[PDB]
Amino acid sequence: ELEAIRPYPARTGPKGSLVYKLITTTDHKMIGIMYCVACISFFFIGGLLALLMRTELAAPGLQFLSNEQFNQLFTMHGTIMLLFYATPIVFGFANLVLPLQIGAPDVAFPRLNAFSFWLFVFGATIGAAGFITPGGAADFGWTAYTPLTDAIHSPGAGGDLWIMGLIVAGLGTILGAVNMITTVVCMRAPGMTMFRMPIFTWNIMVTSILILIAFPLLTAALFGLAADRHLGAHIYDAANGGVLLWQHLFWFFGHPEVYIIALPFFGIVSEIFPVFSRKPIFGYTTLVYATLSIAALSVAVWAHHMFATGAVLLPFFSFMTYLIAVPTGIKFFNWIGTMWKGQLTFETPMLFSVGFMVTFLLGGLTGVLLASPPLDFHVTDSYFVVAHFHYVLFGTIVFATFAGIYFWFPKMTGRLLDERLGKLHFWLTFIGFHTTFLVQHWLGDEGMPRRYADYLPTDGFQGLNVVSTIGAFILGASMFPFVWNVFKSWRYGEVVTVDDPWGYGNSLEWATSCPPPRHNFTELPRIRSERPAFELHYPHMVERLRAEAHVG
Amino acid sequence: RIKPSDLGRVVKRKGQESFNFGEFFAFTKVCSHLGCPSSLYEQQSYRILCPCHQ
Amino acid sequence: ELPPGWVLTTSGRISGVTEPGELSVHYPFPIADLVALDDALTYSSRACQVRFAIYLGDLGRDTAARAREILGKVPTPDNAVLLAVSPNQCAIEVVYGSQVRGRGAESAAPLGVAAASSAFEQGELVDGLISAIRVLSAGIAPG
Amino acid sequence: MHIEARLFEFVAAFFVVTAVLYGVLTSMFATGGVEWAGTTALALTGGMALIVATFFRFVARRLDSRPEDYEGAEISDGAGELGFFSPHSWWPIMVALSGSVAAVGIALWLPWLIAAGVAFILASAAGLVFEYYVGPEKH
Amino acid sequence: MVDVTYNGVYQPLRGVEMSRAYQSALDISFEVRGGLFVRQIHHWAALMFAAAIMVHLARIFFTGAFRRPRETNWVIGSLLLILAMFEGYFGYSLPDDLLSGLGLRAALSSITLGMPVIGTWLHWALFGGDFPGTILIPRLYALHILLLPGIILALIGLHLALVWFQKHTQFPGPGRTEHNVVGVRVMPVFAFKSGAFFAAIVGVLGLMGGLLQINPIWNLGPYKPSQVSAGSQPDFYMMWTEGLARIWPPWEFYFWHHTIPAPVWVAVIMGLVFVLLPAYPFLEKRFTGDYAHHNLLQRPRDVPVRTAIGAMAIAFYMVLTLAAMNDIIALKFHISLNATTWIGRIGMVILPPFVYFITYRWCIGLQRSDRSVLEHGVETGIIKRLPHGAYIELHQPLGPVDEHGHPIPLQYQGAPLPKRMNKLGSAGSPGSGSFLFADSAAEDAALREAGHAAEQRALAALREH
Amino acid sequence: SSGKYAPDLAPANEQQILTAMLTGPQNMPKFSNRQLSFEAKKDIIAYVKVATEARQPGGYLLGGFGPAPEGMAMWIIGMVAAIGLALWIGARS
Amino acid sequence: LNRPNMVSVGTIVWLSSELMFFAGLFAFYFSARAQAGGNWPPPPTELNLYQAVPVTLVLIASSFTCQMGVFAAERGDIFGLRRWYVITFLMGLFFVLGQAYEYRNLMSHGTSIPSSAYGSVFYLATGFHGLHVTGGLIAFIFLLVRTGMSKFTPAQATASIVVSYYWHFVDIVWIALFTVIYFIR
Amino acid sequence: MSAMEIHLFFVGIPLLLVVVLSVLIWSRKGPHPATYKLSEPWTHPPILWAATDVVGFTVGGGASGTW
Amino acid sequence: ALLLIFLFWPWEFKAADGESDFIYSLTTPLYGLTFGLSILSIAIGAVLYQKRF
Ligand code: HEA
Ligand code: HEA
Ligand code: FES
Repeated sequence: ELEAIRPYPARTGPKGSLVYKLITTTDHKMIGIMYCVACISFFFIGGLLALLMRTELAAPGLQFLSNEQFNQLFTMHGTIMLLFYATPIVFGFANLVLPLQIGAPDVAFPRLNAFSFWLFVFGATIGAAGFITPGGAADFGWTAYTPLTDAIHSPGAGGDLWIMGLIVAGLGTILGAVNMITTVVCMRAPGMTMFRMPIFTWNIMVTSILILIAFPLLTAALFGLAADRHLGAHIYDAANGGVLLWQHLFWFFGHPEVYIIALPFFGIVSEIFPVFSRKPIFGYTTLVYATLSIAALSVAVWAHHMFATGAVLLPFFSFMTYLIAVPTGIKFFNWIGTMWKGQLTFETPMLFSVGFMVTFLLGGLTGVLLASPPLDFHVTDSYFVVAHFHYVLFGTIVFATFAGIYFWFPKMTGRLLDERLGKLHFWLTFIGFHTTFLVQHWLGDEGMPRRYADYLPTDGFQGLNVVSTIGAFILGASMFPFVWNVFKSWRYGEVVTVDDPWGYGNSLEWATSCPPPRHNFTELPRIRSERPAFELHYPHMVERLRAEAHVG
Repeated sequence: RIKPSDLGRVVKRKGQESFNFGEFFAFTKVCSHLGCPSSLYEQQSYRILCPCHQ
Repeated sequence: ELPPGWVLTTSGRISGVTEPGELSVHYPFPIADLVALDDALTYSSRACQVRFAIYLGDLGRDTAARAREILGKVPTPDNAVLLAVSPNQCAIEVVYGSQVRGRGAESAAPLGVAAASSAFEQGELVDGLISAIRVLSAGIAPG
Repeated sequence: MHIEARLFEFVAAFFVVTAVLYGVLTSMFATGGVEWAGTTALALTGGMALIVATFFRFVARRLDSRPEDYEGAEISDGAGELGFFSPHSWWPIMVALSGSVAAVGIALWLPWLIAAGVAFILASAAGLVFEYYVGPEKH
Repeated sequence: MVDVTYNGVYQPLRGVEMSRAYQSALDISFEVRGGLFVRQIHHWAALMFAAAIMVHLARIFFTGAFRRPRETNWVIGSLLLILAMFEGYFGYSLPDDLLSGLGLRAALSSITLGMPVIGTWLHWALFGGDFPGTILIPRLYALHILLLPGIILALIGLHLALVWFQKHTQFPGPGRTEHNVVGVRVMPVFAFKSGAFFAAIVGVLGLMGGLLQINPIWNLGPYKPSQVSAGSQPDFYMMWTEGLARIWPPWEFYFWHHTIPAPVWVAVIMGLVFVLLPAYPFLEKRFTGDYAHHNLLQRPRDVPVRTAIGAMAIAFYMVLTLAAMNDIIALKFHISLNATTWIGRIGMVILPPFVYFITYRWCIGLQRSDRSVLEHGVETGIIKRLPHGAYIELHQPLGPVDEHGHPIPLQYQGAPLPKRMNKLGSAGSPGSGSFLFADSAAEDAALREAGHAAEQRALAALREH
Repeated sequence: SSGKYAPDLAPANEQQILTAMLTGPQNMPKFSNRQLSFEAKKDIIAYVKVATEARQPGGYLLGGFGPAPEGMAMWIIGMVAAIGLALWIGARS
Repeated sequence: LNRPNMVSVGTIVWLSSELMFFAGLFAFYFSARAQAGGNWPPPPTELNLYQAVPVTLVLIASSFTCQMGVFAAERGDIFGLRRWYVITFLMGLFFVLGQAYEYRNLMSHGTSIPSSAYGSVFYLATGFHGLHVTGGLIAFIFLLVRTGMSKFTPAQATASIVVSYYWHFVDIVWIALFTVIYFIR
Repeated sequence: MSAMEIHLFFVGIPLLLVVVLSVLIWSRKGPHPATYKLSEPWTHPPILWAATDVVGFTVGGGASGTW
Repeated sequence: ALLLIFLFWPWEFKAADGESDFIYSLTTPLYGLTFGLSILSIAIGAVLYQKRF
């Protein structure tokens, strides 16, 4: 025995070991890593945008910024957040784990993955390059209503760049979803059945289905808008019904654009619960049924953004939305029943999950409150809905993304992040977020609609904005400890070679070496249930697992 | 011919106080940079542009 | 006997797991210190083109015999210099290889042994090993 | 794969039900009568799911049982040679660069640059297609 | 340069005082059958010449053929480049329109008059007094037709003779060595290919000349000191001088009744650029301490330092050239003129090190990839299930194989190697049909076996010898 | 300089041309009928309409700019076709 | 191995996305059609029925020839495949020249893109169809060039088949659009 | 307002909480074991390290020592 | 074709807006097109003959 091993692995590696490999790549894992890096960078850009926002909004009156710059500013903030961070991070986690989760040696179309990645990067660079224009980028908000987006108003070049960036990003997303669907449907492990795969795969495939259902309509809409702007095609003229038509189509596309960014991270939290709960998933087939029900009905509730227009039939869409509320509650009940009466250990990923369910609970309560038409007749366009979507979107995406990173960092790099810095980061982000985004209900229900550059000293709320600014500034510096921890642990830190650093893992992923070689596999175990690695590592526990599977 | 409205932000270069005449200045044309003639004047910005090298 | 968590696979590879709250090295040394010694080892091995190994176990037997028995575990025993330290019995030894002879090997063992021994009385061992490896690498000439 | 076909046909049925209900409910009790905008989208997404399920059923009805479709199968059953996969390559980044150039051209109205972008797109597509079919140089 | 009246055929230019040379140019453009075609061909050919010489110099610099045996060839090439650039500058100035007049006025007058010591003497000698002279245009015409073309032709003949006597280099290969040359003889191939290439280049010149309008002087006007506009940015092979003039900060020195203007720094920079071009081989040979003969070139990825310096130079030239096109950048793309000027100014300093480091890393990575593909067989892109549960690449060995089936490591000889299976003969040469109808099977089989035998015989003859 | 630019006169119509000169819009020098004769305006608009609406007798036009687009065209068309013909005629080894 | 073909499902979902793109186009067209009463087409417009039907017959004949090429394709014959694909390519080129001539005729008699809403929506609907037909011709050219440069493999047959039913989908959407426009009106 | 007496809150509120959390958390104990002491016996199992840099049993020397 | 177009083409200036010429602008493009196509076809024939015979 007495095997010879290095005291440490290579910190950075040999010189010039990243550039050409990145350029001429075919590996899905590093593509997902690049996705994550680009998402982090765009998150930083938008975050500094928002910090400039909240420091301008406080101290009533125009201190150092003009109105048109402010308008362009929330245009860019909303666009970057909605269509250049979450959508690429979805495909990032896809490329990271989905071929690994299924057990497939490789993706269906390796070329198409790099194609989509580079298309998205180029589209983001083109769209974000509107600040160099002396007239600036587009001035309308991300809603992009009918009459302000024609040639008559906003004739600057920013709108064209915005539209083309959106088009390129949508095409890249379509190609990525097609790749994911093909890889899932065609390739699979030989002993693998569709009724035995982790819930994350079901969520990602229904998400890709919704992608293919939704995105092309945006492409047609933006082609028509560009045709109107450059040729005067009279498509969206006020003399016609284009005012209602464009809104109908745009909302029909964009409401699934936020429903697509919830299911995969629901799957992420669903697969992160059992490893720390030491219990099987709760309501497996029920979870699949609820996911399917959400996916199908997530497309016929688009009109509930039309309450203020008063030209659509209210009760039908109200009833549809109240129906779509139930399956989310079913998912939540499954998650909470999974961890009931268990040996739960408090580490960074499950703490982030706890914050996730807290924030999502509050956001869902606000949303189910929002569904009332007469209530929206007073609370629409106020800060109440602003807090609504901020709560839901941030609480799911940021928290689940950081939890998944904390989870799967050893799988991709073979190193473990420090837990003290993670706990400090989680606490500081949580404190800042519930401190800066709690009071806007009080500011919102009373008169203060969204997207205002100024107000008057006669009205109150001269201190609520101050509290919001304090909390936002606190949240702004909370990201730095995470960056320092990641940068330190990428080269230094604890090195793990034994499989499954978080013991009692599942989802077939913990049966291979922590540094995954090319094609990701050298051996395959038996497939008998949804926890194959767990049975492999503890073969003496099969009889007990099969015996008490229906106690209830 | 400058607008008679402002007539208050001029500088009257140290040795040429009386050279100007009301709404008249009569500047030369050969630019001192390379000698390219400059004929690009904006009335609102009071800026003279040299087309050869901006 | 396949410690809980370690299971033999179909091939010769062994898959092992660990409780999340624990590590997989259990080395009672500072991280930066181990990084520094590894850097010194690598930057000396690349220059000298000779494998160098460090052993910190006990040799409660004939030290020369045990040390020469261990050298077989080197990937290339023919060209390698092994330094072994036994803290319990205070044994410091250095051994040679077949190919690494006449390249300053003889003129390096006494100096490195003296340096390590002199650096071992103040309570530290890692800096002593670093100094010994540096002086022997300087003594060793390519050939 | 039959499970996937069943799911797709269920989605098609749900889309058809939603489309017909919306159409009949918008025919009456509407200020503007037929909406004529969302009805088309619902109808054709239902048609999409219908044709996809039909293609899957046609594939299913003329195919044998694969090991992954048979529970209890062993690993050596799937032993064999899989499809061809492209190793390290760099054409897609050039294709994406050409596409970005074309997008920039169609952004700001410059017909010469859009023509150049179209030509570059054609060249990049040609390079992508022939990357694994050009033989040795004839010399 | 005596003023005359047009009274020709172009109605929008009738009855305007104008120079005689511009009238002659208009006559050539409009009143002679096909004259405009010929002059457009001439201008397009001059641009072709400039681009071709630039590309050839770049390829020579990359291949590293400038070593001890052929240094004088490099010096002659530098002289050729400088003289050709000056001749091209004198080219577009004879039809003294607003564009040419403005360009020559600015460049020549400002640079010559800005000389610190001599200054006015050179300008007065060249122009015969003040800037607008009656002898300037005839002198420029004579210099453009007689002295520079003859000197250029003689020097080109000298360069061709030198490359004829000293045998041409060759890339490393299977049957290539530092004491022999591999190629083809003259009679059956070499001259015929040269003639075909000449015909093809004349064809592309004629086509693109007939399609693209160039220098529409009639749209312009006769040169006068009082007319000026955004018309700037002369021909693109001396555009770097204009960009350097644009981006330079305004530093000036004032001592006793004297003043040195900013453009003197531009003159110093262009003179140093002129000096460095022929002096590079001496610097390299006295820096690296190499005094060995070489008949074999090196592939670009082998030498990182020289490639990095080349990237340095080309990036500097590109950023300087694009800076001078600032106005069109701000026009076509709505960008601030001052912002673009500042971007160019800062980039001239900050961009070079970034691209230098990036290309150094790129060359190192290329060398690493070549070593990796040398170590193992080239990837076939095929995976196997391995019923025990593994996945393998199934490398195709390029030569000797050990007892284990893993090919033994080869050695690098500076020779290119295929990176794709289809590059080597695996499966090709489909049926003998032309486009719709197949041929007899015996004929196709005979053609296939004959081609395989011929290629194998050629490869064996090259490898053995 | 600094943002605003000079628009192309292609979409300009003669009445608006004369009126715009006489009006003095933003960044444009205002012109009085006293300093410029009416015949001068007629000649100016006649020349403007003739110059742009007349077919260029030199083939395809290249934007009316200087030689920078000409050099771009040389680099993108002449170079590409020339190197393609060189590769077709020559061989790689 | 690989009882199904991943190229098949990939092309199926890609055509599904394009079908939703045409769904969006149909949504643009049908909107505001009822907003005009009586003669909702502008009088300065009159569709030529004598020229629209021939191009539809051309396209359906091309689709049938493409199906014949497929039938030649599943068996070991490449030359008949090339002949059928060349016939289909020529037929589609004739079609393309057909709508180009129709385009030239239409604008010459009033209605243009900036003229009327009906003209704009009709032009927008037909332009994407024409562009996709041109893309299909490009795909034909690329595929036929690929056939003659190497050996025959099932991958080539898969590419031919997927291009074939992409063309069939193009034919179906074209006939649907024709029925919408020239018949229902 | 831009007054310093009210900008003090915006400046110092994050720093005080950051300091409190730092002294509460970072001051705790990490899982890294302490440095091995020479007086303490070598309870750790025997360990060896190899450079594994050069890519490609007989004894020709020896040494000894007792500190 | 080049010989014919050189002999019998209207090359005298008549360009204006009163009459639609549409032909005077097509002299130099036609000359260049014919010349380039002729000599390029010659070069293509030469290179093909060399490479196949
Ligand atoms: C990630 C993004 C995200 C998510 C997940 C959601 C989730 C929900 N949203 Fe939100 N929404 C947006 C982003 C999001 N939304 C955006 C960006 C806008 C407008 C953008 C713009 O116009 O500027 C918007 C606008 C918006 C409006 C219209 C506001 C306006 O235009 O005036 C409404 C109201 O109908 C609404 C409702 C809901 C509901 C009911 C949910 C539900 O999914 C959540 C409810 C979940 C719960 C947790 C309930 C679970 C069930 C139970 C626990 C059982 C008990 C429940 C009851 C009491 C019945 N959203
Ligand atoms: C995922 C989506 C997402 C995310 C993560 C965020 C993150 C944040 N948002 Fe944003 N926001 C939206 C989506 C999002 N937002 C949307 C959709 C709207 C409205 C849409 C519309 O109306 O048009 C909106 C609007 C919005 C408004 C109101 C805009 C308006 O009404 O005028 C405000 C301010 O009250 C705000 C604040 C914040 C803050 C403080 C964060 C914080 O969470 C961010 C913390 C991050 C950091 C601050 C990064 C740190 C920055 C630096 C330290 C960079 C420094 C380093 C460099 C120099 C490189 N957001
Ligand atoms: S002469 Fe004025 S900028 Fe050159």
